[PDB]
Amino acid sequence: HTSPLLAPVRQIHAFGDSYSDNGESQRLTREMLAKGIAGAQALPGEVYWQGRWSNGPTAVEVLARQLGAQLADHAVGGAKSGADNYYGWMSAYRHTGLAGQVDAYLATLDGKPVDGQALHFIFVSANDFFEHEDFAGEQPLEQLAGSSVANIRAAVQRLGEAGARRFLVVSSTDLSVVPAVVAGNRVERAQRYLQAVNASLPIQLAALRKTRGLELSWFDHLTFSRHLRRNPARYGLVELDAPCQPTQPSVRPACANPDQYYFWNEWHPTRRVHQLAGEAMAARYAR
Repeated sequence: HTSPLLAPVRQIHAFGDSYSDNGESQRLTREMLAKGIAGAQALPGEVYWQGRWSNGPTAVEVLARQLGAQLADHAVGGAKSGADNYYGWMSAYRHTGLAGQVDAYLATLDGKPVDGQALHFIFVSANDFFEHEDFAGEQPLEQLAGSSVANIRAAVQRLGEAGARRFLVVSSTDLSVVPAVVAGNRVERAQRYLQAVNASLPIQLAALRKTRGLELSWFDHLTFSRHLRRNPARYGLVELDAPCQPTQPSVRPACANPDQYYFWNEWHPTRRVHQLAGEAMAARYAR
């Protein structure tokens, strides 16, 4: 039996990575390129929609539309759960991980209080795994998951400390079906990492939610994706594995039917999947 819906949302503050970014990686990398920052690249690149790492709006953008909320989207493509980004060259200019996004949000309030009615949306951790795998990180995966969880819990604690009361935290996505992970033969490692984060994080958030009198919703993206991918025709999906828009090793022409694809590129879902995700995330809240 379902419980009562949560109260309406009129403002979202979103923190996260490429699964939420609505233009910040693009703005920031243009700034970095203008400044001559070593190793900078234009992100996300040419084969993307309006600076999103997809062919359309991210899930949190759809969530805000569903709930009738304004969105302040602080997410940066590549963001890790801690201070920095998958893109290490960014750290000389700005700390764009979740912790850095929280710092910049709290430092730009301009003498106003945190809005205790705003929903603080957190969606991060994938880059902790991708960085570890791509650059031979030292930690065993279980320790890496522990650090991801700690970092996320610390972000909620810091936002709560400053006055935030309402949160929606998204689980790890199903990294084990990401095309880049399949191509890297890293399915089992992704499974182990995502299971560890998803078992521990909601336990930690429920303790903090009770301690600090927060409203904190947990969104299980893994259950969500598993349901989509077991019953794709129900949702009008045909292709679950191939990217619509290949980019590795090089850019190739896009599929003609992107709304029938799960993945846009080798990491990121299509606008169609983002739409279903945002609708699913809106399900706990009254309009």
